[PDB]
Amino acid sequence: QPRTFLLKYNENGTITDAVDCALDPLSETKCTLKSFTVEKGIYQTSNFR
Amino acid sequence: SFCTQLNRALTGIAVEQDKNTQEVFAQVKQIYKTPPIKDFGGFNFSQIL
Repeated sequence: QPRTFLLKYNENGTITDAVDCALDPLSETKCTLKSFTVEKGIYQTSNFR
Repeated sequence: SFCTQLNRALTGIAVEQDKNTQEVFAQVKQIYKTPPIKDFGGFNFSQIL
């Protein structure tokens, strides 16, 4: 299905992890920040429609 | 990320508007009550209470 993934690559160019954004707002936050680490706070990632 | 930055800026402002209020009023974190007995010499404090 067409879905957005945040893909983290290593030195070789091999994807080592991925976040499928359309799961839970934590995954959207990772996708919004462009980071796999999300720390304490409040985020706006989306506004459901 | 241009749209994302516009969105973040607006959030940044929302957060600032509440700190602005906190700094003026909530700089004293103790809630005091009004005088129970009214005796201010010749003064009448009922109009600012």
